[PDB]
Amino acid sequence: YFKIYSKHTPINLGRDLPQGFSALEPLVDLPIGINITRFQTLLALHRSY
Amino acid sequence: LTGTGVLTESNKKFLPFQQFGRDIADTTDAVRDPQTLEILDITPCSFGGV
Ligand SMILES: *[C@@H]1O[C@H](CO)[C@@H](O)[C@H](O)[C@H]1NC(C)=O
Repeated sequence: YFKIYSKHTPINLGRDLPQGFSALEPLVDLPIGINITRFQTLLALHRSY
Repeated sequence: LTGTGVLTESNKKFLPFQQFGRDIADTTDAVRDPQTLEILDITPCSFGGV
């Protein structure tokens, strides 16, 4: 189960990772047997910002 | 989840992902109806010494 505990927090970012407490609710718990041992994000947007 | 209790309406709010609902113990103080997705309020039947 690839759990994705996502909280799209509707708060401001006066500063990054601000203080306070924000619990994360799982959104998708993907059942898949896989060995992730790396990672990378994408900005593939054509008009990459 | 098999047990004995007094099923009743619950004012508790089970966040979407929240299936069952124990309390400060281990007792399923609440269940979400498989169907109708309703938050019940399972409570033990009124026993007591005589
Ligand atoms: C998954 O990949 C890593 C990196 O190659 C490897 O060390 C690991 O043994 C793999 N996991 C499994 C399923 O054996």
